[PDB]
Amino acid sequence: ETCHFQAFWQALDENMDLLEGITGFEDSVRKFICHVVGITYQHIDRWLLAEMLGDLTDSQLKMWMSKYGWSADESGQIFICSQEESIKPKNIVEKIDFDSVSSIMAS
Amino acid sequence: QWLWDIIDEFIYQFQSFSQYRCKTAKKSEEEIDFLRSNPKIWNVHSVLNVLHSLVDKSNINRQLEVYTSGGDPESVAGEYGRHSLYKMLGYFSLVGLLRLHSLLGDYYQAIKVLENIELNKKSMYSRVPECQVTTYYYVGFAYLMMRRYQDAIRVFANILLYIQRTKSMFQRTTYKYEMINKQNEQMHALLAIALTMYPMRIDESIHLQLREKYGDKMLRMQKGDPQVYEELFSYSCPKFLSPVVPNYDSVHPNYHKEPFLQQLKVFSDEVQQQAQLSTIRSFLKLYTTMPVAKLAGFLDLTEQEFRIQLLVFKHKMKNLVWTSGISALDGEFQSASEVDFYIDKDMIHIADTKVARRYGDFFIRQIHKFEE
Amino acid sequence: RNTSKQQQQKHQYQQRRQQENMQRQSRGEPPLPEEDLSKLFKPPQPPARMDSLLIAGQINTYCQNIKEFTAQNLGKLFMAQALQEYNN
Amino acid sequence: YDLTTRIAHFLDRHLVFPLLEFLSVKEIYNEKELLQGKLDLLSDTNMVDFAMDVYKNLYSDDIPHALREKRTTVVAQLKQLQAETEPIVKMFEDPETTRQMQSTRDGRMLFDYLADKHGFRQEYLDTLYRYAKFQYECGNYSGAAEYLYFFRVLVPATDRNALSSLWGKLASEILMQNWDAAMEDLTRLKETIDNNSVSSPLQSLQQRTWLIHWSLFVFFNHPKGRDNIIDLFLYQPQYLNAIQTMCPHILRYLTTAVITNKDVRKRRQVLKDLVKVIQQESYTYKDPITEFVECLYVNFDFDGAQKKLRECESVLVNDFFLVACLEDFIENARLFIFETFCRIHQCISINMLADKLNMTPEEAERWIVNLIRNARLDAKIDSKLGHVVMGNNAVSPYQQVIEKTKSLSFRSQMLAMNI
Amino acid sequence: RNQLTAMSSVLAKALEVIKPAHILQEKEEQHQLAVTAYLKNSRKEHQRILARRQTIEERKERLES
Amino acid sequence: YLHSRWYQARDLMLMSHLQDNIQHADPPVQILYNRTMVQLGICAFRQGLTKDAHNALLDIQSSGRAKELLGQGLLLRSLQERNQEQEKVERRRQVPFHLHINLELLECVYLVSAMLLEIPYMAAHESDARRRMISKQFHHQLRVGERQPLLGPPESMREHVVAASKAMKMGDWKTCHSFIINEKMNGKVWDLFPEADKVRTMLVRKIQEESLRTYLFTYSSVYDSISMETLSDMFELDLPTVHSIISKMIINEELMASLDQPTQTVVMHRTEPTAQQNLALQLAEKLGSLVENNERVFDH
Repeated sequence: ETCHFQAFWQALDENMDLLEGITGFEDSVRKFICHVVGITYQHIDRWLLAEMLGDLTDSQLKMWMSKYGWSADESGQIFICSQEESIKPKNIVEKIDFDSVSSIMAS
Repeated sequence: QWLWDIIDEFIYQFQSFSQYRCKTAKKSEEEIDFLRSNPKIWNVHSVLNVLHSLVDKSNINRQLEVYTSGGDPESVAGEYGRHSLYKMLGYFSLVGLLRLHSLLGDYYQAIKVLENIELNKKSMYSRVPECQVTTYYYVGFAYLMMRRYQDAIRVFANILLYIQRTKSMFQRTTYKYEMINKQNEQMHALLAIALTMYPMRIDESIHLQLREKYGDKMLRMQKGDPQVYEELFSYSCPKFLSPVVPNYDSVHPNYHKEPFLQQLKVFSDEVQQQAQLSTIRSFLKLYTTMPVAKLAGFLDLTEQEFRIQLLVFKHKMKNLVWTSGISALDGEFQSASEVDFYIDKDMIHIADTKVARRYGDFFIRQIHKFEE
Repeated sequence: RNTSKQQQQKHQYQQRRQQENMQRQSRGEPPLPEEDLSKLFKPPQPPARMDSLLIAGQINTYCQNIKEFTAQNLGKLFMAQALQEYNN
Repeated sequence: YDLTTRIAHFLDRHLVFPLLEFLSVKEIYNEKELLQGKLDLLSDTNMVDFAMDVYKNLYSDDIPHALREKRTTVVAQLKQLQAETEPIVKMFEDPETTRQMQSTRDGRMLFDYLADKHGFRQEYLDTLYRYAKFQYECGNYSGAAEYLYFFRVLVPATDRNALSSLWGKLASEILMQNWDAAMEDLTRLKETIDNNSVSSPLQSLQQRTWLIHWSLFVFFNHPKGRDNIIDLFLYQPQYLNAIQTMCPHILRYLTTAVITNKDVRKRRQVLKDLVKVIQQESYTYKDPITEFVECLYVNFDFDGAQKKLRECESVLVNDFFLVACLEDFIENARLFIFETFCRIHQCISINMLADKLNMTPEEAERWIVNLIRNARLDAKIDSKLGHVVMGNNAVSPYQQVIEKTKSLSFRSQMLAMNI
Repeated sequence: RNQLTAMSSVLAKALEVIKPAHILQEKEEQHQLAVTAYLKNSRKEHQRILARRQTIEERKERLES
Repeated sequence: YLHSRWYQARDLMLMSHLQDNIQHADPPVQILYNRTMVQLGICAFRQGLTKDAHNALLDIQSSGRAKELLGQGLLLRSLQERNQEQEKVERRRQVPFHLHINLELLECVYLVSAMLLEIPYMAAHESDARRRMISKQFHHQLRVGERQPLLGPPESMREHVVAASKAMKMGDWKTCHSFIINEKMNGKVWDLFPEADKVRTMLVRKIQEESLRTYLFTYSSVYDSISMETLSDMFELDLPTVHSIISKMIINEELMASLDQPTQTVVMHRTEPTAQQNLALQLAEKLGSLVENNERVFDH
């Protein structure tokens, strides 16, 4: 909840039976981490993505990276979202007030 | 003696009224159209349903504090009274909304929130102003419990401002009007602490000498306090659950205490986590774009000694507050800074000044109609 | 506003001090008058109801509100026409 | 002011035990040396501060004064003079006098323990009165005076003897460094000045000066003493008129003790009611280092001011006076002038601050970030020109007027619609 | 300035149409026919209105006085 | 005040507190109070402090009876001045000609001091900072010469003040200096004190400061931005004085103007014609709510 994924991976009881028996827990936790990355990073480092998702080797890292369609980028990053895409401010680009305001002010 | 005994007298009346209500009101149009045609007053019916909910809630809290495990009140209220009144037809008028408003207010106090998707979808009747205010009061608390600060503040602002075009009159507010207004204010202040810098939209609902007082507290809380959080927590938890009434302090009972201890923990852990995020949200986005030295000055601001700065900076950024691009090659961190705007409220104010003059024109003309 | 304040300072402010004083004096003398009680209360020039100024005032403020309304109506349609011509 | 007309006939005819003479022909920082001389006379000889006076610049002439009192500690003054090699041949008073004092303490000490043990009310007062002469005659014997003043203090002629005893215990234990006793009599003195005594002109003035002497030097919580002294007798920067006022120095400490313990909102009143009142107008043209701080602040200069304040730091860091909070004063002087400057500013280059104060531009940037971090400055920082830019030009005042005018009147009409 | 955009938009379009436009001339010839149709009926009513109005004028003199 | 230094006169007056004494100390001591009060205002003017000079003559210049104090009273000149039999005692107490003060000079000192304060004050207020008007101050004394449609060249002392007010309203500072300085050499009124050039220099600087002040108040109605070199050269002033004038104006009327002292540039953008009408209407509406709530406090 406080987004300390690296601390979560380092503090998890590996041999607990109950953790194994939750069908699809492992993909679901990584999907949450990838969702936080996909909203909030335009580009991410390759080591940084592996660090966040719990020590994924570059074979496993593809099974996560290509699961969200994410591209390779130069020296030596991963492309997640464009800078133009992750802005789009709803505020200020407004003042359509006049047709509504003139109608209620008409008489 | 006396106080508990009055609760039983009310329970005996409410159970008897429920037995009558469960019995008649699926056939009795003979009883009902005799009630529709004969009188020349109507407002009493709205008052009795609201008054019963307030008295029942006052009665339930006292029983629940004294008997803290395994006793009747929640099930007997839930299964028989609240579910039967929820599941039968609404009397034609806003009476079905009034029964739903108690059910929602009981559901809110038992913290069993989810069913608002069902409740809203069955509430397709016209929101005549009082039933708008009641609906907004519960919806603002539901958004607050959902942790939707942006949505909760708009709903709370409407009922705190109180310009909802209510016309009551006939004691319907009632007996807690001041307390209900402060209950909205208290949550609105908590929401303002989370959201500010961005509003710009507190001036409508909270008058300046309270914008001043919560502003001192908000700036101090995100710089050092402890005591503002302690003050904010102690006033707020008192108003968050809406328990209506306490009992009476003494050495001998535990009971109420077990009550209070459960309430304090549940609000504490969530508000503590949210308060830490509010402090992270404190530092201004002074420029969009940071090369390594500016990032290092942000790390120095963030934490020191030494070990582990950048690691916790990843977590602090990814709580919600920073959406950004990184270049490994150029060494530059690239972010946006969020923006907001003003001269919004005035467009609403021009409509309601027109209503305010018109309501006064109506009042003088209504008085004048008695001296014709 | 000055006319209303002048009548208020005669209606309320004089009478308030006269009752303040009359309550201090206490206000009934049994063997003979009542000399200063007889002196107390005589009308100032407005004791109430300067309607000849007030009603004529209100008719003029109503005329002023009509001028505000016609000026606002001119502004509503000028703003609409100015916005309508530019954006195509 | 009433008490000022009391001063007006008298004209600096103060009663001080050293009379007028203080350590002559002094070199460095003459206003500080002049201040030390008026303070030495008004504190009835300091003593301790003589060593401080010599430490800043080498003077021989404490020896001067230091030879002429014995009740600091006879052995200490005798060792001070024989270290110098002053060939006095006049040290014969003390073995006779001290031997009478030894017989006097022990022949009081036997009664001391009997009077405590018996507890008899006449006997305790008689033993106290028999004591009171001795502790007035020699307080060196300091703890013996403190034991006596712990209990009763008062003797038949109450006011003069109690008030002189409080000043003497406060003065002795400030010199001996017993702070708790000094803190006790700082407190006991400000309680005692209410009633008062006859209050013949000079007495009230000497009481004001004694309050300044204990409050001035800073040991523990002196900002509370700053609060107690200013609103006591109603807000003055020097507390005397009649042109010769020069204490000089208290306003410097007082301003810092507002700035580091309170909001500066608040320095607007200090500027009118302490700085521009005629007692400070008299003091300012007797202290150019104080004058530069106030005159640069009230005229809002950007680059004559900051250099002159940095020039003043160089003199102030070589002030050997007791004050405790020295760099606290200097650092918040740098912040307060910057905060005053930034109130109406458009821009500041980070470099142009740095060259001016002799600091590195990154240190200057992080210092400006600390103003922003504390909310002592609204800003944006340009990342690529290295300039901090301010913008508080507040477009649209109308709404916050509209808030108040229609909230009161509309709800007042709603209150009317019920009878 | 105030009203100028509306006035210039109406006046330029009106000048362009009024100065030489055949559709406006055709509208006017149709309008002139309608005016003549009204006027040709109106002369019949003027004759009748003379008798009504002379009767009214004489007895308005006496009734109002 | 006259032969020593103006701190000592202020110190001694603020020590002494003789208000209670002058009531109970007879007409000759009251005449001495008036003699010293005139001299305190003249010495305040000789140090250039316009407020202190204006306040020190306030008791005198709110009184129409100053002519009587010097024995120059007539037995009809309002309606009260009687009887002659008492006046025979009064004219045998007040006063030798060599002990006179000139009242006509005193009026000029008070009016020039008030004019320098109140012309920026009216210019700031009626360009829409209107919030502190004082009913019966310099405006009233100006009013009797302001409303004269026939008043062109002056011969009289009051006509000079009206001419100086006409110059100060236009704002040409060299023109304002010329009217005040030349006509007081021509009238034998500069000659009187060997501090004449010191006082002229002080008045010259006050006219330079308050002409710059009125220039900024009027032209902030159109100014987006202002360079500070032009202000220094055009008002014939040093940059410390110009920075000092502008910063105090922004800081103590609390103006939303961004001053750059390093780049010598002021940015503001306060415009407008409509905004001024909006502020005037909002003041008029505020005086509606204030009266609306005054009527309630009369009622209850």
